[PDB]
Amino acid sequence: CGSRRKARRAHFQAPSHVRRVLMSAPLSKELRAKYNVRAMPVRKDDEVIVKRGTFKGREGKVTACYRLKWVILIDKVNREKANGSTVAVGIHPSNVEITKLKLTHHRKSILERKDRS
Amino acid sequence: PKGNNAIPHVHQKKHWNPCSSQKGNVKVFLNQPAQKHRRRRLRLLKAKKVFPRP
Amino acid sequence: THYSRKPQVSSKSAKAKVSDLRCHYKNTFETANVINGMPLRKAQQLYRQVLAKTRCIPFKRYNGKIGRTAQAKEWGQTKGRWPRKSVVAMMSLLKNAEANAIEKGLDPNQMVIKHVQVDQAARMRRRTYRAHGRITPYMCSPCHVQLFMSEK
Amino acid sequence: RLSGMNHSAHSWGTGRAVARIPRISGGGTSTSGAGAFGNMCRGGRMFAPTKIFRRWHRKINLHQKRFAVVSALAASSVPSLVMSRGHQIGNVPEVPLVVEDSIQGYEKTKEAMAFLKAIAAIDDVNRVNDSREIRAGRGKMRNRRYVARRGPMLVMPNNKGTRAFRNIFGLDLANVSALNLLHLAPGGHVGRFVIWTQSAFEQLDKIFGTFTEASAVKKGFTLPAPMLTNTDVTRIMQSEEVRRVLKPKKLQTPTNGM
RNA sequence: GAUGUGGCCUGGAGGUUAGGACGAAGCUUAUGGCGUGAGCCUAAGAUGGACCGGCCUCUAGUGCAGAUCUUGGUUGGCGUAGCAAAGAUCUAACGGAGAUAUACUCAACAUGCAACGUUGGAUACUGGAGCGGGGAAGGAUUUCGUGCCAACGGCACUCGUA
RNA sequence: UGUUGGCGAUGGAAAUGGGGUGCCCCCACCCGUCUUGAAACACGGACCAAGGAGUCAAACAGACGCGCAAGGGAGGAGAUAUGCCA
RNA sequence: AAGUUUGAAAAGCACUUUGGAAAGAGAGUGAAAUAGAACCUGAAGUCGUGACAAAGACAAUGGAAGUACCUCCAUUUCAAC
RNA sequence: GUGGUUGGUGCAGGAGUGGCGAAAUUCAAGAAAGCAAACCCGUUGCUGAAUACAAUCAUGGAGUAUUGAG
RNA sequence: AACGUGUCGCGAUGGAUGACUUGGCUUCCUAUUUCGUUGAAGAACGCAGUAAAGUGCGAUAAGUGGUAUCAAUUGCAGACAUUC
Ligand SMILES: [Mg+2]
Ligand SMILES: [Mg+2]
Ligand SMILES: [Mg+2]
Ligand SMILES: [Mg+2]
Ligand SMILES: [Mg+2]
Ligand SMILES: [Mg+2]
Ligand SMILES: [Mg+2]
Ligand SMILES: [Mg+2]
Ligand SMILES: [Mg+2]
Ligand SMILES: [Mg+2]
Ligand SMILES: [Mg+2]
Ligand SMILES: [Mg+2]
Ligand SMILES: [Mg+2]
Ligand SMILES: [Mg+2]
Ligand SMILES: [Mg+2]
Ligand SMILES: [Mg+2]
Ligand SMILES: [Mg+2]
Ligand SMILES: [Mg+2]
Ligand SMILES: [Mg+2]
Ligand code: NA
Ligand code: NA
Ligand code: NA
Ligand code: NA
Ligand code: NA
Ligand code: NA
Repeated sequence: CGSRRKARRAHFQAPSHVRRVLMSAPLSKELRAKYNVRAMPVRKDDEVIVKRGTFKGREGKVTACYRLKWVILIDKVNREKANGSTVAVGIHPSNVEITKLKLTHHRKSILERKDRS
Repeated sequence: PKGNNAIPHVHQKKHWNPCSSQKGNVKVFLNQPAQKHRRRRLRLLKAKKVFPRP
Repeated sequence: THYSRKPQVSSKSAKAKVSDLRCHYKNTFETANVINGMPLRKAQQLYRQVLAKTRCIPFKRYNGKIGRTAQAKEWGQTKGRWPRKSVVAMMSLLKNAEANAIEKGLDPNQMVIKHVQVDQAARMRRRTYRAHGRITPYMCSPCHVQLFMSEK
Repeated sequence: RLSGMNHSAHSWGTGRAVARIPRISGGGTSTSGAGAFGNMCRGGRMFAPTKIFRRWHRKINLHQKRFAVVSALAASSVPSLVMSRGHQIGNVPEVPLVVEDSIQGYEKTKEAMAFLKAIAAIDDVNRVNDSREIRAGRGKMRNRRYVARRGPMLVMPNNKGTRAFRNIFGLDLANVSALNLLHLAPGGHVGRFVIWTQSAFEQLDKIFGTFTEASAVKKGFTLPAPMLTNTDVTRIMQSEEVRRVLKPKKLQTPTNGM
C-alpha cells in the first residue's frame, strides 16, 4: 500500500496463513537451476544454511517455524544458559538459504505451479 | 476612530458558523473536480450503452 | 551501581550498601556521619555504648529545637540523642562489610572507615484527617547508605 | 468542532481562593475541579480553531499564466541559466538539444539507457540517482519518505512511445500539447534541462505563435513585445556616440593660524 | 505611539548544495572565538546510539517572568505542632531470627537497647438501660482452618475484619 | 622613523588576551502594575519543567508589486491529452 | 490517570559467601548492566559527599577599576625580530 | 407476425466476485581508506603497512556502509 | 572551633527533551448497501486441560457443518497429509 500506516498494520496483524508466505527463503543455485523457482516458503524438516548474523555459515535442519515471533529454529544453532542447559536461537527466514527440500505430493504440485518455464 | 469609510451591510448576524454549540449553515465546493470526473464517466458509459443512437 | 568515590587500593578494601532502609533519613544521616574516620572496632564500641545510653549521637545539621544534654560535650555540641532504630541498622551494615573483608582475606582489626554517604530515597504516602473535612499528607522518608573501609 | 468543550464546567466565583476559570464538575476522579475551556488549560480548546473554509486555492489571469510559460521556455535555452539552476550539461552537444524522432519506437529500457548515454544526459541522471535519501523531519512519517533532485525532461509530440522510458529513475516525460510551469521551473527557478524531439520542436511555433502572427491554439495570443530592443547596456555606455557627449574629466596639517 | 532592517530565532513545503556507525538528533560546561544586540560557530564529554545542516523562495497552532494563570514534580517551616475523654496492669515458664550479639584485658555492673504471642498465677474494670446472648434496615464472604508478615492496622507485632 | 636592553634555545617554556574565585577604594532603595505622584504602611509576587493570548471568512477603501487597456475579467459548466492526474 | 520504548536475541545473573529475610560482596551473559524488569535517552529544581577558597559585626544580589591565586581555553614567538 | 414483463419447463456467453500467476549480486576485497582542481587522460599513476587511545601491565554486535566490478 | 556561605569533580531524587508511532482529525470515492412478533437493539447469567479482565461463543457454548489452503498451535501440557 502507498500508505506506510496501512502497510505496517497489515504486516503486523497478518494471520497465520499469510505469515507462512511472508516467511520465505531463497533456494541454492543447484535447486534454482533444477526447479526454475527463486524462493519457497520455509517448512519444518528443510535443510538451510545461515548467510547473515553471528551464526553465519552454520547448517542444520529446521525444527520449528514459530510464526508468532517471526522466526525459524535450527537444531545446530543454539547457545548455553546460566545453568548449563541448551536453548535454541531464532533466525529470520530471509537470512537463511534452502539447500534441500522436504518434498511431498502437494509440494511438488506447488513447484510445478510456480515453475517459470 | 471611524474615518471616511462606507457604511457596511455585511449581513452575517445568524448562526451560520459551526462551533461547539451550533451545527452551522455552510456549503463548500471541495468535491467539484471529483463530481466533474464522475459526470463525464457516466456520460461516456451511457453513450456506449445506447450506441448507435445519438 | 558504583559508589561516589573509589578506594585507593581495591584489593585491600571492603564495601557494603543498603537501598531503601525504612529508617528516618534525618536520624540515619547523623548516626552514620559520626563514624567517618574511625577504626571499625571503635565504631562498633560506640554503637554498643549508644544503645546502653552512656554515650550519644551528636545532631549537627537536623537539630531544630531538640533537647540539650551533657553527653554532647564530647563532640563539641550541646544537642544529641539516642536513635536506636538507626543504630541497630548501622550495626548490620558494619557486620556485612566486615564479612566481605574477611572473605577477601583481610584483618578486620586493621580496617578504617574511609567513606560514608547517606542519601534520600523515594517517599511512600499515607494520609491524615484534619478539622472541617480536610485530608493532608503523612509521608515516609527512607534512606540509602553506602560505605567502604580500607586496611591500614 | 466539539473538541476541548465536551464538559459541563462552570466557574467557582470569588470567595474561594482560586482563579476564576471554568472547572470540571463532580468528584471521585483526578480530573475533578480542574481547569477547562481555555487555550491556557490542559485538555482545553485551542485559540481560534481551524476551519475548512479557509482559502486553499488561488485564481490567476490566463494571460499571466501564458506569459510565465513563455518566459520559462525562453530561459531554458540559455546554457548559463541551466548551469545556474543546477544541471550537469558539460558534455552536451548543443542547447536546445533536439533529437531524432525514431526514439519513439523503442521497446526496452536497455535501448533507452543506451540512447541516454549516447546523448550524454547520463551525467544529470546520475546526479539524480546519487542524491536519493531519506527526508529530514516529520515529513517521513507522512508518506513523504524519500527525496531526490530533478533531472532532464524529455518532450514528445504525443503520448506514444513512453514504455521504454517510464521506469528510468531521474527522467521526466512531457507532452508538448500541455506544458506545465511547475515542471518548467521547479522551485520557482528558471532553467530546466529539456531534450526536444524533432516533431515537438516543429510544433512549438504553431502552439505559441510569433511576435506578429497569432497562435493557432491559444486563440488570439501573440508573444509579448520586449521593453528593450537590445539588452546590452554596457555596450551603449561604452559606445562612441555616448563618449562624444560625456563630460570631460578634470584633474583633482596645521590649524592654529597664529 | 508610528515606521524600517540582504535584522535574529521555531515547526513544515518546492528547489539547490552538503554531512553521518572513523558516530545524527538531544543533553552537560571556569570551551573559547565572533556580533552594539537578538544570536551564531568551534572544542571536550572518561555522554548518546540514527538521523540531519547551509542558501533562495513558500507556509503557519511560530519566541514567555509574573494572568488569586493551567497540569506535573519539588521545597523551607521541621524531626517541629502534636499522637493527653472512655481509670491499669504486674510476674514466671514456653515460643520466636527478634540474643545473654565485644577488638581484648577482664567474674560480674559501668559496651545489644527497646518491643511481641500462648499458658499459669496475681490485681483491676464492665456491672442486667453491660466492651453479655439473639434479630430487622444496610453490608455481602468480613465466617472457619492452615500458612504468611512486602504494603495496610496514624506506636509495635511472632498477631489481624490484612 | 629607525636605535639600545630584558624575557624567550622547543619546554611541564615565555608572553598576550579571555574565563573563575577572594579582597580593597568608590558607586548603587524591589520588581511588574494603575496613578498628577510608588522604595512605599497601595495590589500581584516559595522553586522548576511543559503549555499559554490580534486568528480565520466576508463587504469597502488607501498605498505599494504585476498583466492587459476603451476595455478588463469571470463563474458555473463542457471537451480531450486523460483512461500519474483534487 | 496510564506508550510494558530492556536487548538483535532472555542469552532475564548458574555457583561462592554474609544475612531471619529484603538484600550486600564476588563470579558470570551481553557490543554495552553507566541496558537488571517496567529497565531508550535521562534535563531543570532540590539533596549527599570529596577537594578548595575565604570570612557572617554594613542582608544578599549589582556597576566600575585594579590586584592576589588558579585556569582540561585561545593565539603568538623562540635567534630574528 | 410479435411478446423471455403471463405461466411451466430446459441451457449459453459476458460482466461482478473469489483463488492462482513474472526479472536481476547475499558478487570481490576483513587502506572494507584517500588524492590526481568543470569534461577527458583515468580500463591509469602514488599515499601508510599503525596501531593509536585511555584523567610496567593487561583490555577493547549485526555490513541495507565504503570501494570496485556486473 | 562548630554552624552557615561560595566554586568545582562524583552520586541520588525527579521524569523534561529528542528520536519512534498497528492511534486520532480532515477531505474524497465505489455499491445487487439499510433492523424487528420467522422475537430486534439493549440488559443478565454461563462456556477452555490450566482462564480474573478482555475477546469469541451459547448446555452442540475460546465453537459443530461446508469450501479453500497445506503443516502447525505454542506460557506449559496434550494429540488426514495423495489432506479426517
Ligand atoms: Mg474619534
Ligand atoms: Mg481623530
Ligand atoms: Mg457543549
Ligand atoms: Mg517545644
Ligand atoms: Mg485527626
Ligand atoms: Mg467528614
Ligand atoms: Mg513505473
Ligand atoms: Mg505545527
Ligand atoms: Mg557554573
Ligand atoms: Mg500560540
Ligand atoms: Mg514534641
Ligand atoms: Mg502524648
Ligand atoms: Mg490534644
Ligand atoms: Mg466496678
Ligand atoms: Mg442506671
Ligand atoms: Mg503502624
Ligand atoms: Mg489466623
Ligand atoms: Mg534509564
Ligand atoms: Mg576554623
Ligand atoms: Na484536546
Ligand atoms: Na516556561
Ligand atoms: Na486515657
Ligand atoms: Na493592565
Ligand atoms: Na514600582
Ligand atoms: Na561476499
